[PDB]
Amino acid sequence: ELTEQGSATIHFSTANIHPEFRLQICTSYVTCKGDCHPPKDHIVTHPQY
Amino acid sequence: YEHATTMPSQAGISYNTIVNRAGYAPLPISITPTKIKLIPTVNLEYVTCH
Repeated sequence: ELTEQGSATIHFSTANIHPEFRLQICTSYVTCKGDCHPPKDHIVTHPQY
Repeated sequence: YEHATTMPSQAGISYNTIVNRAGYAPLPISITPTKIKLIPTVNLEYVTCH
């Protein structure tokens, strides 16, 4: 959902330690970057998305 | 998660530390020694009186 002005949160799954991608929205192409960290669980009960 | 620290043996003084995971909220830890007892293993030899 999109409003006139504000902030929107998007949940994403990445395998990159240093992710940098081009998030495409209605028309814009935002460049998103950051840093990720290893998770707690050594073993989980679902396949990797 | 395995954390290790070294708290000085001083009763009545708190020891505050923090556990920082790579991408998780910090975890505060506090240890407050109210009393530290050193009890030697004593065996009776004999008893003396007047």
